[PDB]
Amino acid sequence: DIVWVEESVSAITLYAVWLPPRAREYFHALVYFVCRNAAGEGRARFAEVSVTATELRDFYGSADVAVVAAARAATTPAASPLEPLENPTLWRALYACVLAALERQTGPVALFAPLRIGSDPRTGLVVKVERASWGPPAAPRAALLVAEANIDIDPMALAARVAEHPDARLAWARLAAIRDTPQCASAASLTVNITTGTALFAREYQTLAFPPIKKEGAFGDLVEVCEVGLRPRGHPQRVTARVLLPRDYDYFVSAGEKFSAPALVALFRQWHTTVHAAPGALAPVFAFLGPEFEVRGGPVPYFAVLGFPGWPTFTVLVRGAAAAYAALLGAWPAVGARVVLPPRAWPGVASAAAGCLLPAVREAVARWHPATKIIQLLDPPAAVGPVWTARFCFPGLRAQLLAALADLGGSGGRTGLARLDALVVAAPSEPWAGAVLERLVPDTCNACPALRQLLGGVMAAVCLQIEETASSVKFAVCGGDGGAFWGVFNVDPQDADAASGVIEDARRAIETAVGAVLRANAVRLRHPLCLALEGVYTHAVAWSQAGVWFWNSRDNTDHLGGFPLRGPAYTTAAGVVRDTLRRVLGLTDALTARGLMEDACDRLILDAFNKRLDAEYWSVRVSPFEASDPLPPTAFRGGALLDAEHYWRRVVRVCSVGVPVDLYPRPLVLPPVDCAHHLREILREIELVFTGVLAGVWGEGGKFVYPFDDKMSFLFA
Amino acid sequence: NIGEYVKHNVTPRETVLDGDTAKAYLRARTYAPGALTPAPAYCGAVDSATKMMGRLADAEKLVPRLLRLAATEQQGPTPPAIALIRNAAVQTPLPVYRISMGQAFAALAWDDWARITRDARLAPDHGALGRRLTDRILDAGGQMYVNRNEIFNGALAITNIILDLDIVPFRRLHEALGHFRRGALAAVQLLFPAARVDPDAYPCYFFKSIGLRVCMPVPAPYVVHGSLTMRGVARVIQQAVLLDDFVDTGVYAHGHSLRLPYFAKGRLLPVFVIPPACKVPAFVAAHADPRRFHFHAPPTREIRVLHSLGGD
Repeated sequence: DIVWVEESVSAITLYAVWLPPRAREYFHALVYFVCRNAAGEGRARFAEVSVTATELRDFYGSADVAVVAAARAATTPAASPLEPLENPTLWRALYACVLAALERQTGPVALFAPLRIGSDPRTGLVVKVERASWGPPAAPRAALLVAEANIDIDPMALAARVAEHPDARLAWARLAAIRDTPQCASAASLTVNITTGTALFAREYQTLAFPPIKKEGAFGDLVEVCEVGLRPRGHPQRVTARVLLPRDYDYFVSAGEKFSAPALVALFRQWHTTVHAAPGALAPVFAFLGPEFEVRGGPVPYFAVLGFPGWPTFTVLVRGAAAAYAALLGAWPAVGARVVLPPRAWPGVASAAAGCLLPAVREAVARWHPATKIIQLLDPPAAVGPVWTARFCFPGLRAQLLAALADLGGSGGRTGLARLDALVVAAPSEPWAGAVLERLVPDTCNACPALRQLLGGVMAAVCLQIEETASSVKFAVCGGDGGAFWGVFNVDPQDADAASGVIEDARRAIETAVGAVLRANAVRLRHPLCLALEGVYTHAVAWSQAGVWFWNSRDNTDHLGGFPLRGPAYTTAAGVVRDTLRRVLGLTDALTARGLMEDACDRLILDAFNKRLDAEYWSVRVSPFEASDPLPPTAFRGGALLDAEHYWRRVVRVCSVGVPVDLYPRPLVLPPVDCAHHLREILREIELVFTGVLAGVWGEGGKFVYPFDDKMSFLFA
Repeated sequence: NIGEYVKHNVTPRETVLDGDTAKAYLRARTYAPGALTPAPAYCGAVDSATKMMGRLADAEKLVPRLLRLAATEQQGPTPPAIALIRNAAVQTPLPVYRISMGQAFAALAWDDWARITRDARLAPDHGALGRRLTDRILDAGGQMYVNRNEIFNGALAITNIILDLDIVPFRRLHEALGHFRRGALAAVQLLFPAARVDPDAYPCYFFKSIGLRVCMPVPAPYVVHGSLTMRGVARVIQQAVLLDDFVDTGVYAHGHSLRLPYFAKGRLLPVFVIPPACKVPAFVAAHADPRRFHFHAPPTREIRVLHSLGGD
């Protein structure tokens, strides 16, 4: 006898993790559901799931992780620490393993979706969840979060943390320092305002361990303190879980630039200590993940709640964040590619996908190498025109093929595949899905290189069929990769209706041929291929592998690719490169082209003199992977601004020494910026572009060099 | 010939800044307009070497958010970096001055130039008029007001050709200065081709303490950038003068100082050599404006910066 209710799970959270008596290979997890009925009144549910050592290792990617390690990692949240940055992989693996075990041992769960939930009154835990037949869900309600905390880390502590790891992002140094001496969070200041649809909650704190200076609202109108007695099976006694059940909201929302992670860690740490100071209950897990918990950081901002409080929070686009939360069970971006398969399960699937392919593409996968030429490209520098040039894309093809080949190798445990398939189907219509896949596919292929190999081989097959059909549909593929490729036609450059007809016929022919080939290789697709014509052009110039510029001499539209865009200065440089290429190719020898190119460079440098003191303008973004010149401890005194540093470091050169513009308050006061250095880099890029254009349109071996030392260096030095 | 020596020994290098860019260049590469103008009293940072190092330390405590004195140049709606001066209304670029006591340094936004030039200001043909007008003429702050040496800022443009000459009756001296004037303006017409220098009306300001200082405006529309360019201008004017009837180039360098007119070690006082075609009270009065004295004083559309005179 199990009692069933029509509910909807607003959030799935991790409450307890332990190991039952005389257990050495399997642990147990007590998982807290924030649920909501049709009326939206919140209720609290619990489930208990079991994970074996093999599942944990499979979700971890290696055999290093031990069950005893997860046990001590989850007992250690007495909430004063910040444990998940001791081993972020451990916590991602544990979260993904618990969610997989929950879907496997209790039912197909779905956030914000109608479910029928059945619990065992004797034990109190939820015993089985199924997909509800009918019922409109409650509307996911948001609350607006503003949290700002002043935390006093000694700058030399950050200096030492960065000195141990020279490429450490300073948000990670901030969090590592807070982990070293947690009292910094207790004796810090904090202002928090939480606005729901009902009332306003607000607290202002001088020492976050002392009573508030400013109060506005009660703490019992945001949430509800619930005590639920459970009887986890195989364990001696009844245990009580004390939880916070958010009234009339399901997730927080935090702004982008104002977001601070230690602020919310300190706030939730004080909430945890206040709520769980009363004895006679269980202390939840206190775990948070984000880009800021890795030394090298992480590109996409987020921070995922694993434990207390029990509900999401979005560092934002709000609709897309909610959709990505719902469609992925909230494990993304927290778990990474683990939201599809455990990494240790990717080899076999790849093998299976290889085994099901036709022998030719089998060998293509077997031999695949990144640099291997596949089709008859244009061998830059080259120029085409006046012709009819077209650009084509298979929008989202890599994600499509990954989903298809995963379902092909499914003979190697598939709810992750269903999530990936729904993402693939959703990409043609809502862009959050495509944005997710842009990060998900590379991460998946980083999980296993055999996947790179398989997917590149199938891409090679696609390229081969594109060339084959191009031969027969009046098309010569001049460049591209296979999911996006450009080429030229043999049609009269003067008849435009005939042109458009030929573009359309070629598009249909190529789409049909690629679809047929993928189908013959048994690679079935979740939504049928669409071949998008990105644009029609009349001239094209290629100077590098990905450096290409397209011009349409009849409506004056361009497209530029391969030009770095690592600052506003490079944006302006791209703009002038496209303007000057418009003029140069409208000039239809090399002498006049060089005259126009040097005029463009001179005008660029004058306009750059008009911005000779703009730090943000001349700052370039350096990634955690390029070398970066350090700076004296002065940047280490930035304070809260150090936390909004997880991937990119904007750096200027002043008079030459680097300055992380973003690490200091405003207004900045600096020596004059070394505009000579920045303009030299920018002009090196521009000379690559111009040299390619000259060698393509006129075959001149004389490269474009713009003399800077002579002629317009005096303005700065 | 002077034409041949210019044609064979200087490599003119000029860049024509236009409109907004030229105005920005003048304002960011030449002293602020208020720095020139006489003021009721001096605002600045004036002290010996040691105490100046201390003040610089305090400023470098205040900015994180001994060539650095000349380097401390800036912009600002908010006050500049040099505002070390402790006054908000400062404008950069500033004059920076060397003083003897012990060596002292001043970074000044304003000064009482009236009191500096007041003891040496006045209320036939040209030569007789010049001879007659010429005949008719401690702490850091005080010893500032006794002598001052302008420090060359390699980061600012040059608007005045300023020659230090180290060379007798006074008749010979004055006649030689007139011939010097003709030779120097021949040189200036050669070096500065786009400008209409009238050889007998273009101001040369002569200051005598034998030691002379000659001061000419750079002809419109040029400014001169670079220590080497000014050294070349000096070499050309020396050659032009030595190839006309008569009977120092190391001063142009970043950080090098040059004694200003109306200051002692003998005090430099005007020696009026009126141009043959002037139309003369203004010439006499202008012998007292500091904008004829400093390398980097603001000039009085297109601006052709001459930034190189190459040559082995």
